[PDB]
Amino acid sequence: SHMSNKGKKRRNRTTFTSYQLEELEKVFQKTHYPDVYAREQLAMRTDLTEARVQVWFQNRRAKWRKRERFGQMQQ
Repeated sequence: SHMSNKGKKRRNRTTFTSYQLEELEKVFQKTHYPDVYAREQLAMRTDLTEARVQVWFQNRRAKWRKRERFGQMQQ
């Protein structure tokens, strides 16, 4: 991430929707690592493929890596 993502996407604003981000976050907060079977179960429920489950969790854990400890409302 260094002055990246300059390719302006006209195809769809948000790749995900409200219900998809519900299911994705619920799996993420119970376990930051979904196994091969948990990938498939999450995929059929969210209407996404395993490839889209890869992109979400790898990007999401990247932000999660920076332990900030900024305040009492989620460190």
